[PDB]
Amino acid sequence: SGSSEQELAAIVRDLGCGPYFLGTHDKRFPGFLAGNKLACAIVNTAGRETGGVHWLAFGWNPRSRTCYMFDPFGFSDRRLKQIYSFEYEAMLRRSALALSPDRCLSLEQSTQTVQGPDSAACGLFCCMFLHAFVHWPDRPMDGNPTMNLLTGVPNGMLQSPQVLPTLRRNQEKLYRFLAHHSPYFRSHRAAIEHATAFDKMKQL
Amino acid sequence: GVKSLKRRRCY
Ligand SMILES: *C(=N)c1nccc(CNC(=O)[C@@H](NC(=O)[C@@H](c2cc(Cl)cc(Cl)c2)N(C)C)[C@@H](C)CC)n1
Repeated sequence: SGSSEQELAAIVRDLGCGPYFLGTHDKRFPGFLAGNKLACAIVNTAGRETGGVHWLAFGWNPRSRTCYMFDPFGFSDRRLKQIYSFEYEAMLRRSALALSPDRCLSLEQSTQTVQGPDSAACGLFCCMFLHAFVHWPDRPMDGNPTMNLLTGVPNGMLQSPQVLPTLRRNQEKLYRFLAHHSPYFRSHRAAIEHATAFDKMKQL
Repeated sequence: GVKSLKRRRCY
């Protein structure tokens, strides 16, 4: 169910993220502490011991002092804390203290889902976002060749019928994008598309 | 793409 950390590490590398990528972690990701460089990561909502639950993408732009948090589902921090028991306040504090002279940062996050409610492609959408983030770090969420390929829908509409055709088309365009840019995705395509299926949570 | 919300956080 979903993408493994090796799967994501290989795809992220294939996407041209490697030099700016800090790895794949669990909820205990410390933050952007090393230096004031373009940096990103893939962080799980849960601790490694639980086995993993959901994937999130975190980016740092030093020329705007912005931390981008990408939840493919566009849940608010309040909803992330409720649904997934995930909080990243300490992460934001450690980061702004380590990299911001004024001790302030801008937290930019999605309010729209790109993912169907039963889909297990969260890790893969995180890869796509990090591709958009490393190529357009000043505006990674939308208005760039990579995120222009997807159609975000208000998060509040996640469980509604009118949006499944859009959320499925997103998932098909996700695969097509990854097959175009990642040899690792191409090689493991059948196992990746099946384990991250649009309907995977119903097919447990 | 997705619509976003930008918030300033100071520590
Ligand atoms: C996306 N919608 C979605 N759907 C179902 C499951 C998941 C999350 N998948 C995982 O977390 C994987 N787990 C691991 O890769 C690994 C792990 C690694 C790291 Cl760096 C952190 C954590 Cl918390 C977990 N496990 C094996 C320890 C799946 C392959 C297993 C559920 N996302």
